[PDB]
This record gives sequence, C-alpha cells and structure tokens, in this order.
Amino acid sequence: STELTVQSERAFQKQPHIFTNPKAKANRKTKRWYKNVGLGFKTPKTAIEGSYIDKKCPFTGLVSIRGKILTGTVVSTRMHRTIVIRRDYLHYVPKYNRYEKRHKNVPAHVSPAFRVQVGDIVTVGQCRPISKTVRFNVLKVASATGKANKQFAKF
Amino acid sequence: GISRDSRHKRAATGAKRAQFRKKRKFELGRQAANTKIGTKRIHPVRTRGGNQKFRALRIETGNFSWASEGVARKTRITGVVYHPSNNELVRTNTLTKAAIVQIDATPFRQWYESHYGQSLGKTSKNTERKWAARAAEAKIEHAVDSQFGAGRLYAAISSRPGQSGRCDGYILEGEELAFYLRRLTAKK
Amino acid sequence: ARGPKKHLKRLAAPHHWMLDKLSGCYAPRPSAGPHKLRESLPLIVFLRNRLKYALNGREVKAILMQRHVKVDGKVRTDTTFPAGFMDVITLEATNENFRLVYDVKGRFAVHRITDEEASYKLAKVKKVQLGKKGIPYVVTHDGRTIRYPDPNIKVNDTVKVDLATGTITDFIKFDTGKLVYVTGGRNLGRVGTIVHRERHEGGFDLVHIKDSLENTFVTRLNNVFVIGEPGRPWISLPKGKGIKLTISEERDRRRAQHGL
Amino acid sequence: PRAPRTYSKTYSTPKRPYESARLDAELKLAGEYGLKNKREIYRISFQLSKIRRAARDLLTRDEKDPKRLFEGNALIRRLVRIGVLSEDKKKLDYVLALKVEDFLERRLQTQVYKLGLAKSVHHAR
RNA sequence: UAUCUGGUUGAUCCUGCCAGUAGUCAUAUGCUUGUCUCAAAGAUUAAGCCAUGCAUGUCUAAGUAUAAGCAAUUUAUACAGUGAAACUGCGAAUGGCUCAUUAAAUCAGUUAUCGUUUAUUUGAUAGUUCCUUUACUACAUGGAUAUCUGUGGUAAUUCUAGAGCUAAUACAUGCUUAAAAUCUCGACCCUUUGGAAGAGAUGUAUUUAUUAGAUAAAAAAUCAAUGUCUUCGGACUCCUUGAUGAUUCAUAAUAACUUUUCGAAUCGCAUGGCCUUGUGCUGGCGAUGGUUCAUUCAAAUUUCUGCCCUAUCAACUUUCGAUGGUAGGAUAGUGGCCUACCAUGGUUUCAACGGGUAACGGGGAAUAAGGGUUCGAUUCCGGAGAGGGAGCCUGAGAAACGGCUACCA
RNA sequence: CGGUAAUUCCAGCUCCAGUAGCGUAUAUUAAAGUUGUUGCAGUUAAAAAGCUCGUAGUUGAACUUUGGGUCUGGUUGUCCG
RNA sequence: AGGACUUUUACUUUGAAAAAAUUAGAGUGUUCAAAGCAGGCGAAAGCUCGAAUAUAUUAGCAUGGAAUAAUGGAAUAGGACG
RNA sequence: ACCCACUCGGCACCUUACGAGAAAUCAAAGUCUUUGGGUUCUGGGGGGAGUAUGGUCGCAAGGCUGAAACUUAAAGGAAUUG
RNA sequence: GCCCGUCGCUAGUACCGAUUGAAUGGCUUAGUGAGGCCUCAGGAUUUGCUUAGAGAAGGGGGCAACUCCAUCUCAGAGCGAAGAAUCUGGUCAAACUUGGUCAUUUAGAGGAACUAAAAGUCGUAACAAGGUUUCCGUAGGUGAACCUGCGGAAGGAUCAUUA
Ligand SMILES: [Mg+2]
Ligand SMILES: [Mg+2]
Ligand SMILES: [Mg+2]
Ligand SMILES: [Mg+2]
Ligand SMILES: [Mg+2]
Ligand SMILES: [Mg+2]
Ligand SMILES: [Mg+2]
Ligand SMILES: [Mg+2]
Ligand SMILES: [Mg+2]
Ligand SMILES: [Mg+2]
Ligand SMILES: [Mg+2]
Ligand SMILES: [Mg+2]
Ligand SMILES: [Mg+2]
Ligand SMILES: [Mg+2]
Ligand SMILES: [Mg+2]
Ligand SMILES: [Mg+2]
Ligand SMILES: [Mg+2]
Ligand SMILES: [Mg+2]
Ligand SMILES: [Mg+2]
Ligand SMILES: [Mg+2]
Ligand SMILES: [Mg+2]
Ligand SMILES: [Mg+2]
Ligand SMILES: [Mg+2]
Ligand SMILES: [Mg+2]
Ligand SMILES: [Mg+2]
Ligand SMILES: [Mg+2]
Ligand SMILES: [Mg+2]
Ligand SMILES: [Mg+2]
Ligand SMILES: [Mg+2]
Ligand SMILES: [Mg+2]
Ligand SMILES: [Mg+2]
Ligand SMILES: [Mg+2]
Ligand SMILES: [Mg+2]
Ligand SMILES: [Mg+2]
Ligand SMILES: [Mg+2]
Ligand SMILES: [Mg+2]
Ligand SMILES: [Mg+2]
Ligand SMILES: [Mg+2]
Ligand SMILES: [Mg+2]
Ligand SMILES: [Mg+2]
Ligand SMILES: [Mg+2]
Ligand SMILES: [Mg+2]
Ligand SMILES: [Mg+2]
Ligand SMILES: [Mg+2]
Ligand SMILES: [Mg+2]
Repeated sequence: STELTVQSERAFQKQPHIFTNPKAKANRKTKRWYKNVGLGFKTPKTAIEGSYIDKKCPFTGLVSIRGKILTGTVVSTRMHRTIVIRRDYLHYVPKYNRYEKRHKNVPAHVSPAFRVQVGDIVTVGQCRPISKTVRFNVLKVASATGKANKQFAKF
Repeated sequence: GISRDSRHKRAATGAKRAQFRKKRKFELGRQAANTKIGTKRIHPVRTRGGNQKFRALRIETGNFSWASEGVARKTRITGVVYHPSNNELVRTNTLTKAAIVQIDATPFRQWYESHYGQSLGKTSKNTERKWAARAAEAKIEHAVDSQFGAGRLYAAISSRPGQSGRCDGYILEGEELAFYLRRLTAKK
Repeated sequence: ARGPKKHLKRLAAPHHWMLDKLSGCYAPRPSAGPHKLRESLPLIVFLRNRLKYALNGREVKAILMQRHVKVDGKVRTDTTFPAGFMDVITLEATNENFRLVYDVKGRFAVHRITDEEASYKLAKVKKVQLGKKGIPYVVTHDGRTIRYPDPNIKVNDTVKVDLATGTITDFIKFDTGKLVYVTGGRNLGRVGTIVHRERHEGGFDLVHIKDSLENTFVTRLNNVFVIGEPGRPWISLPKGKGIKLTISEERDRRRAQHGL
Repeated sequence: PRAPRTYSKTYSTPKRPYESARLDAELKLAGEYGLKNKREIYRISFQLSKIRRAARDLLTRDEKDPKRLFEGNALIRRLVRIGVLSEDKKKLDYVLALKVEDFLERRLQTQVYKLGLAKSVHHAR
C-alpha cells in the first residue's frame, strides 16, 4: 500500500528545515532527520535508514508523543497511512456484580516504517489531533504475526 | 462568520449532530488573502489578543534566500509558474505559500560577480587574494546557470503572505529544482 | 462564562480558609498574584479571621492602606493579596513577623517567628531556563524570576532568597535522605525525610517520605518542598513539627495535657 | 444564594399506627413522666435507634480496630456523661440494651421530680 | 429504619391482584392555628406578553481645571484649596435569573497543550532611536478636539449641525548616548606562516533561509588542504555546550527583510548633597506607563471510561466532507475547520443510524436489613439562553443582547 | 351498611387516634420474593418456540514445585519479675 | 544510573486522587434541640485547645500478591547458550 | 432358540417418602430461605385481545410481530362436604 | 342450579373513515434575498510639503532679492496623508415566494366495534353421558348461540382382556 516513488504526489515531499547541500561533494543519500519518542521505545531501523516522509511520523515527522499509551488489536489496516484499532474491555455493571464485554474503535496513524496487517496487536501513543478522528500514532507492532511466524512444514 | 468548529461536521459514525451553542467568536475564520502581484498593499487586521496580522494582497517584491552559499537578497516576484494545490491560482497569478515563482535574479547575479566573478550567462589586491583563496570552489550546478543565462530564477515561496504579510522564500536548488522542472516539463 | 471570573462564592472557597458557611454569601477571591488561589491565602482572611486584629472588611482595608502589612518586604496594600506558602508577613506595629507554614491538620496556621530569620525566605525551584541573550534564570514557586543563578541549581530544588536584595544566598539539592515538607493533598503539613524517589518514566514522579515517628507515606513530586537536612531544618517548623498524630493519639494528647 | 443550614427530622412515627399493646405502653410512659404528646416517645425511640445503629455498626467491625476503639469509647463516654448508661456497663454491648425509659429517666422533668423540689411529675413539668 | 392485614368459597389450601399501612428538602388543597428559633417560595401549564421605578458607573497628594461653580483665609502672580461638566483611563464579558435547545451532546472522574491567546497581579527585563556623527528643540515638537461661550432645527429620543477659543499619560512626531567586541569591504608592502593603515553595519521587534545546540570508550598510518609555536625535530597538547521521557526545545550565530513595534517629550511628595555659589552640577521615596520572558486569574481545544426508553427504527454516512492522504487558505494554535487534486473510505446485533424524553449534566434527595427503585428546574460546580433567528464594532476577553445591524413574531 | 329495632347514613351523648396539627388528590418509595443479580414462577393457576441445525452472545474437562529443616522479625495468650 | 531484554491481561491488597455543602462521625450546655463552628480558662493582670475523621464502591495512575480465569512460546526448529 | 448371572443404552412400569409441592401428584415436578452446574425462550390479576394499527411473509386463506383507551374485584388452580 | 350468543334501549371509550379536508412545526427542490464583514474601485471634504504670482507697504529687527517676515492670500499644478456617501465581486447568511415531503394536533358524512347497565326479545350451546362427550387446528353453512367434514387431544365418561 506504499508507492515505490519516495514522492508520488504533486507537491514535493521534504522534511521541513533539514537541508542537504548540493554544492558539497559528500554525496551521501540525503540528510534525514529523526528522533526517539522516549518511554524506552526503540526507533525502527526502517525509519532510521528509510526514505519515506510521513509528516506525522513520531520518529521522523514533527508530531510528538505525549499522554495516553494504549495497547490494542488491529481491526482495519486497509485505509491509507492510518490504522483502526479494536480495544476490548469489560464494563462492570454493579447492580448485578457482572461484567459486560465492550469494544471501542480507535483510529490512529501508522507510519510507513511499520508493516501492519489485520490482527496485529499494536502499542500506540497519544499525540496532537492529526485528523478529525485520529489522535494516536502507532509506536510498536508487538505481534507482527502472532501465530503466523511459522507457516510451512518441511521436515 | 465563517466558523471552523467541529459541531457542524457529522460525527465519526455519521450522525447529524443537532445544533448547539450558536457559534462563538474564538472559532471565527476570516476571508482568504488570495494575494496578487504589484503595487504593494498590505492591510492590517486586529486579531485575537491584539497581535496585528498583515494581509499581503498585491505584493511585488520580497526577500529570497540561496541555501548553497546561504545569502538572502530583496528581489522582485515576476509571476507564478506552478502551485502544488490548485493550478487555478497559477492562472489567476494568486500568490500563496509553497507557490513557485520566477525571480528577476539580477541581485544574485552581481552579488556572484562581486563575490566570485565567473561571468555567468556566457582590481584591488585584497579582492584578488580572496578569490585566489577561494580557488574556484564556486562549482554551482548547471541548471541554475541555465536560468541565469535565461535571467529569471526559479524560486519557491516559504512565507505565508496571508498571515505574515511578507513574501519570503528560497530559490529552487539541487534535486528540488530537478523535481519541479520535471513537473514543469509535464506542464510543457 | 465569557471571560474571567471575579466572584468566589463562600462554599466554593477552599476548606483550608475554613470560613463560616453562614454569615456571608461570598468569599474573598484572591487577586492575581504569586500563588494559586486554591493554594494561596488572602490578606483579609489572614487578618480578619486568623489574627482577628480586624473585625470586618473596612477594618482590613484601613489596616492594609496605612502600610502596616509587609509581605516579603513589600507593602501589598490590596485587600485580597494571595499571601501564599512560606511568605513572610511583617507588622511593624507589635513588631511581629509571621511565616505561613501549614499545620499538620493542613491549614495556614499563625506562626509567630523571629525577626532575625524573617530577613530571608525559602522557595522551591519550579523551572530553570535560558532567557534572551543567553542569560540563565530560575523560576521559583512564588513566580520570582531570579537572574544569574548557581550553575548546578536544577528543577525541584530548594533555594534561600535573602528577601532584601532578592538574590541567591544558598540552596539545597534534592536527593534521598533530606528533610522535606508536603504542600498538597491528604499529606498537608507533613514533614519527613525522602527515602526513595521512584522515577516513573513518562510523568508524575513520586517520592516516599518517612517522618520522625517512623511513619511512611508517598506523595507526588510536584507536591514536595525540600526544607533542609534531617535534624537541621532551615526554617522554624511550627508547633508539632507535622508528625500527624492519630485521632486516638490526639484524644490522648487532649486528655493528658489538660488543666482547668 | 446563601449556604443552607440543614434542618432534620428528630422522630419517626411507627409503622403500625393502631397496635393495642404499643398504644397502651405509650400511654403508660406518657402518664408516668407527664409527656405532653406521644411524639416525645417517638423522639426518644428515634434517638435510641440512632445510638443503636451506631452501636451495631461498630459491633460489626473487628475488635481492636481504630474505628471501633475511637467511636465506640466516644459513644460510651457521651452516654455515661449523659447518665443513662451506668459506669458498671461501659462495654458497647450493654449499650444495645438501653431502653427508651432510660433516656426518659434523665429528663429534667424526672430529675426535678427525683430531687424532691417538685412533689409531682406534672408539678415538675 | 429484616413485621404484615381485609376481599374470590358452604368451608379449605394456593396463585394472584385490589384495598389497607408508613413515608416523601413532592406539591396542590380542605378544616383549624397561641409562642421562640429557621426557612423554601411563578420550576411543572406559557424560554408566554410586559406598563411603571430601580438593577453599573467610576478620581487618588499623583492624567487633563479658566465651571465667568464654591473658598477667599493665612500658606497662593501659571498652578496649587474644594470641585460640577467633559476629554482620558478602567469595568461594563463579573454578578443575578431561567432550563428552552442539547442523548457521546453537556457533564463527572482522569489526562494533554513539545498544539495555542492571555488586560490585569507579582518577579525580572533595553545604553545603539547617531547612520558618515565637522552645523540639531532636548532647558521640552505640531495640529485638532471635547467641556465651555453663543445660533438653531424636530412633536418628540441619552437626536446634535453651524461658529469661536482651549488642554493631555488623548492624536501625532521626535532627541540624546558610552565604550567594547564581531562581521564585512582595503592606501600598501614582500616574497610567503603572506599581514597589515584604514572604512561601513550589528539593540530589540517581524519574516524567511542556513548553522550550533555534542557526548559508549584506548591508539594509528596515510593522502590532500593548511593553521599556532618553533629551544627548525616537528608537537598540536587546549577545545565550550542548558533542560525534558522525547523535539526543529530554551538559547546563540550568519545572511538578509519590514508600507520599521518598542526603546519614558508623563505626574505627586520631599526638595537633600557638591561647591566648579549657578539656577550650576547632581540627588530620594513613589504613581502611571513600556518591549520581552516568566507567574497568576484564566480561555480555547483534548485522551480513556461512564449516559434514560425504543427494532411497530437494521443498516447508517459520502455527489453539497462522509473516512483518510498531501499542499494551500483561515485559525491564536492542532484539526476536512474550508478549498484544490487524489484514495473509497468511517460506524454497526458489544444496538450503530433514526424516533421519544412533561431530559440541562453532576455534587446530591427521598426511600432503607443487604441488593436496590424513583427523583435531581432550584442555595455549589459546569453548559446553554436573553422573543426566534442570523451578522458584527470595541477589547485581553462578547458572536454581548440593562452593545449595535437586518429579517420574522 | 341502608328493605320500620341501621353498633356503618343525619344528628345528641360517650369514647378512640394524632395533636397546633389533622384530613383528603395525584406522584413515588418500603411493603413488592408482584421485576426477583442477591431473590420470582412456566404440568394443570399467566407462562417451554412444533422439532432440529446454526453465526453472534453466555459458558466450557484435568494437567504443569508439593514438600520439608534451620535461623530470624513483629502480634497474641501464656508463668511470673 | 545507565544500555539490555521485557508475554499480555482479567483479578485482588495498599496509596496517591475523587472541590466545598450534603451523609457519617469526634469535641463543644446555642438555656435543650434543629442547628452553629464555635468557644474555654486566668487572680481578672492575657493565656489558650479547636474548626476532628470515613466513605464513596465505576474510568485513569502507582504498588505487593500469583490461587482462580484467558492468551503466548520450541515441530519446517528460522529453538535456547557459548 | 431358550435358561441363569452381569453390563451398556431406550420406551416404560410397581412400591415408598426418607425429599418436593397449594394440593392432584412427581423417582423427577428431588438435590430451593441450608436459596448460585451451563444455557435459551416465556409470564406479571381478569376482560378489551392475540383486537386495531404499522411492518413482514402469502395468489388467496391466513401466518409471524403485536398495544392502548376503557372496564372490572376478582377471574383462575387443587381438593373437602353436600 | 349456572350460563351462551343474535337482535332491542341508555352512557362512555377507542378505531376505521370518503371529505382527495384544516392548522402548526420540521426539513427541502426551485427562484429572490436584507444587513454586517472582506475585497475591487471611487474621492465629497480635511489637511502637509512645495515658491506658485499679487495687493501686504521696515506685513524680517536697516527706500531695495522685507537686510521677505511661522509674509496678506487665492488661479496655483504636483507630491503626499487621512478620508464620507456611493460602488465591483465574494462571504456569512437571516428571511420571502413557490411547490414537495414528513410529524403532531385537527375536524368530518358514514361504518365496524367493545364495555357497563340486566326485569326486553329469540332460542338453550356449555357445566351431569348438558341429554349429539368435550376441546384444538382448518374449511363450508346458517336468525343466534352453533352444526357438519378431515386430522388430532383427555383437560373423558376407560389407566384394565395373558377373559
Ligand atoms: Mg455568570
Ligand atoms: Mg424486602
Ligand atoms: Mg374461584
Ligand atoms: Mg362469602
Ligand atoms: Mg396500595
Ligand atoms: Mg415572649
Ligand atoms: Mg415557568
Ligand atoms: Mg468613562
Ligand atoms: Mg483635588
Ligand atoms: Mg436522540
Ligand atoms: Mg540545526
Ligand atoms: Mg526555536
Ligand atoms: Mg494542513
Ligand atoms: Mg426540556
Ligand atoms: Mg440540576
Ligand atoms: Mg436530570
Ligand atoms: Mg422544564
Ligand atoms: Mg448555575
Ligand atoms: Mg450569552
Ligand atoms: Mg419572555
Ligand atoms: Mg478592556
Ligand atoms: Mg445575541
Ligand atoms: Mg434585561
Ligand atoms: Mg447580562
Ligand atoms: Mg447600545
Ligand atoms: Mg337507631
Ligand atoms: Mg409471581
Ligand atoms: Mg385452563
Ligand atoms: Mg395455563
Ligand atoms: Mg415446548
Ligand atoms: Mg457462537
Ligand atoms: Mg478449567
Ligand atoms: Mg465532597
Ligand atoms: Mg448531622
Ligand atoms: Mg394482564
Ligand atoms: Mg387471552
Ligand atoms: Mg396487517
Ligand atoms: Mg376446579
Ligand atoms: Mg353507548
Ligand atoms: Mg455588495
Ligand atoms: Mg322460546
Ligand atoms: Mg345445551
Ligand atoms: Mg339425544
Ligand atoms: Mg338436543
Ligand atoms: Mg353436547
């Protein structure tokens, strides 16, 4: 779901105010800026050496992670550059002393540095309002597959 | 009267929210500046908490910066050639942020001449020794020399004339220019 | 409400001003000043109620106007000045000096304190920043902006303002095993020693405090104010030294110390 | 708008309003101590019930529990200060055994009658 | 504050409801009514309509005094006293009332603003306004303007047109004023290690580019570039760096930019010291201002969870923004908040969407073995509203209504 | 209850209950184990879909270190100082 | 106090929090009480103790525990260590 | 193919209360005030009424879903004596 | 003994209902759209710089470039600066007209009912073997309860034929 071209749209895609000097003869790939979101969260090497842009990247973009940290399960990875996470919980009805299974759908913005798919449990972090509904940035794909790490059977 | 609150929008689910708390003053939105070229005419607007804002409609000259050697000069904007949002602004010569314009480019030219003196487009001993110590490091790339011979520089504006009132930006240079000229050749 | 609010109804006043719920519809709203109004103490409350030197509003106004009150070496002629925690109130008449420290019930108790030490004040460091032209500065809890501080003074620290020049006299570094005061919540007025300060990556530092009676509790770091070294407080602690005797122990104190 | 001060009821009429034995007992207590109405017995029964709810709640709590100690001995000292509970039975288990007649006995009416300066209960009233 | 009783039958045991019983900061009403304390009170229907009268104006020794107002006496040649009026400044956005709209809406608990504005209060905060400085008001720059004096108009309204003076912390301008260091440009020489007479700019504010804003730990060779000292082997040994969990943060630096913001032409009291003994030089305590950064009162948004009945409401939303992407505009600021072009998405049997609420949410009230049921218009906290709707000036703060504009009634 | 002896209607006498309060109306709570999670019933009193499959929901067999010995700290009831 | 890996929960103990008023409840002769946060004691010559506590059963934060209930490891070894 | 003994599963049956019910009776209608193995559907006095309306299925017949206004002190279950 | 239905009378409740009704409110197609705000213009008037030539009479403090002067004063003309009415395009959009739609009230000829009142009428279905056992589903019929046909069920009037 990611275009091969590093910039695909009409506007140019650059990290604002990080400049690579063309007159210089170092001729490294580019000058890519990055940061660590803290909380003992490892920045992915796919973001470290990657070539995407993703204005709203917790690791490379301007957005900062602060506030709530929510763990959930991916219910929809199939809309562009964003994720829909199913968070399940038990509401405690006290008149019966009984619990009640309930679910909420939290939109978030997964960076291209992560490879997500339906069913992955994801640790996500609070940030600024990114869109009308997304307020969280995907920070870790804990379960990449879960039960699909081993697929084939060849003794 | 143009509100920017979220109440008039439908909910994430899609329900039509009922009207509530008729829109306030801390939620207002003002008219677009849709600036033009020529006969500088900046109108002050008194916004929230004082803080004079400046609408910069009809702006002709502004500061522009060169990143390679890092030098800024006041120069004239001469039309807009590309806009990443809407080509309608390009046809109407509406100047907003991130628009791509042409530059008279003379001030950069004789700054280069008094700085390196390579005679693009085709003394005291102190200046001669400065140039000798420079030792022709001014190996600036070929396309900028091409439009120097043409005489009009390709620049991308970076200031917001709608808010700041200025007309500041930077010249396209390096792969930047590359990208956009492809787009321009798409237009051509 | 469209704009700021300038009225404080009597029931909405903090229960540490602890006024009478009758005999008045409103309560003195503290004007803007060095302290949060929820945490501060208006001068009218301190004089009319705590000291009873006055009788009502007009008397407090007359007292403040003729420049007998001196808050931290300054006159402060406004009725609802937020004289907050650790401020010094000087009355040249009766030559008396007070320092506002919470009694362990958690209230701004009347603390008559000597003239010699009244020259200075203590303060908690809430920020250490670099202002324009590269000048370091420190913001205390009073909002005092002290310029050119000691280079190794950090946040959450404590410092000793001379209160005359308003500069840096001495400071105490926040770390384990240090005498400390509590300035909010259930542990108001409590004084102890820092046993441990659990970091809690991501926010809301907590510190464990053990007092002289060997009781232990835990409090937020925003809520904490280092006051000196164990056995050597840098100020004169109020009567009781904030041990928080149990209600049964308080009853035993009432029974034992009793003469009529 | 000024902060209200809380008025509160001090009696509770019984559920069965026409119990013959209860009515006769109430009249006996009214005539013994010269009570003007039968609301007086309701008030004393309500006071006894409040004291008793507190006593049973404290009893439910575990022995040697700070709440039990503090509030229990507070209630006992208050009742022995009133005089209804004799010093012999300061135990918080005899406090449940108090009867309405005990609080009736400590009224200034009956005390003036006991001292003898009033030779009749209605004379005391 | 764990209780039952009368009624189906000729009679019985049940299921069952009706009725009885006790409440009710739940009202209404009937009949009575002596005292002290205390107190709700046009919420229910009509957020229906309003005569009339009040409900916000404000002056200190310290902004402006020529009222032809008062005091004219012990303080009075500009002025001092008191003081109408008016200009100026500030509040009028607080308070008070009502619950009409509103069902993830408000609100409650709990977070966030490294996503923003903030009069005031409190603490700090600036030499450069000179621009070629060998000719300027800085011992003080200009013009209006209310109040007032007089002429009116209208039937009337806090309706004001014309004329004549007049002021400011009102409106406009504008001066000093150091040194230092850093950048840039050179009248020359003397053969390199090239190194130097000298000239202009640099406060802050705004805008844009770029740089620094470091940091896990011992040694090398080499090549180039070429810097100091050389006791001419070569050594380079010394490099300064704050905060958070994180940043493009704080801050600093370079280049520039601006229809060029601020950097005291303001008041009161006391009027001391130096003698350069003159109105000379300096000089205290305050009051107002004033840029920026904090702090406080806050304001806006904002994370998780929590709402009454209903399926005789099962699919809802998107051409007109519905979900997301990017760029721009607007915003104080994030944000489909709006626009342009793309993607076709988002919610839902864990009840979405729709409908109803004689629903404002909550702290709480009644009731009480325990579990609960009902109520919460109203003394506190929030929200909303001023007949219904929209629109806006002033300010720090209003979509204000005891502020205006228009439509509807 | 009232159909010529009305303990029930209208009155007089006596008495009863609350008492400066009492009576009515609606609403509501306990009574209501007549909303039942604690805690209701379904053979005939009202009430087991005609039967079976079946998504969601609810629920779901057993099993993965149990023992011991010592030292030692508080708290008790110990016997008494 | 730093790199390093962290199976994840549900559950439960403790604490910080859940504004005051209200409920509970301590002290206190408003003449008693509803109440109120007062008051008390000197020799009468200024000296004083107060304005206690608990609960809120949900959501969030920290913390100790590991029975009960659920998920995950190593089966193609692409497993664990040196 | 019978006979004897045992066992699993099924339609059933006799006796009994030591258990349950208002009883008739039930070996489940027991293990229920000493109240909790999992789970689905249904009922809240009688009548109006399984009526009207609104859906939905059906060619039609009709099926599924399905009240209220109002009225009523009973309707009803089992058993006992006539 | 008890009771069932049709028809007959009275009061109430509710429904359907042609009238292609009526009102209110909600949205809404289409067409108008006040007023504010922004913008394009516009330019009454107020002004400042200028030498733009006069009378002013030392209209400088020396008959004269006054040894001109913040000089009397308009034709100047330019250059500004502020700037009202008016006005171009939007923008927020109230509201109007026109139909459409839905929701609630709202009448309404007439029709089909259901209750309560029990001393009307015609029968006597059910409760006993109710004198044809009863009841259920379905279909037909008929003054009326009801009858009949086909399958059931005992809540039957049999728990029973190894006679
Ligand atoms: Mg208000
Ligand atoms: Mg009960
Ligand atoms: Mg019967
Ligand atoms: Mg009978
Ligand atoms: Mg009843
Ligand atoms: Mg009297
Ligand atoms: Mg009303
Ligand atoms: Mg004024
Ligand atoms: Mg005066
Ligand atoms: Mg709704
Ligand atoms: Mg950088
Ligand atoms: Mg910065
Ligand atoms: Mg954007
Ligand atoms: Mg309402
Ligand atoms: Mg309310
Ligand atoms: Mg409510
Ligand atoms: Mg209402
Ligand atoms: Mg309110
Ligand atoms: Mg309003
Ligand atoms: Mg009205
Ligand atoms: Mg203001
Ligand atoms: Mg309004
Ligand atoms: Mg009004
Ligand atoms: Mg108002
Ligand atoms: Mg007005
Ligand atoms: Mg008689
Ligand atoms: Mg039942
Ligand atoms: Mg039957
Ligand atoms: Mg039945
Ligand atoms: Mg069945
Ligand atoms: Mg299933
Ligand atoms: Mg198991
Ligand atoms: Mg509270
Ligand atoms: Mg009480
Ligand atoms: Mg029924
Ligand atoms: Mg039926
Ligand atoms: Mg139908
Ligand atoms: Mg029977
Ligand atoms: Mg009728
Ligand atoms: Mg127009
Ligand atoms: Mg016949
Ligand atoms: Mg028959
Ligand atoms: Mg026959
Ligand atoms: Mg026959
Ligand atoms: Mg028959």
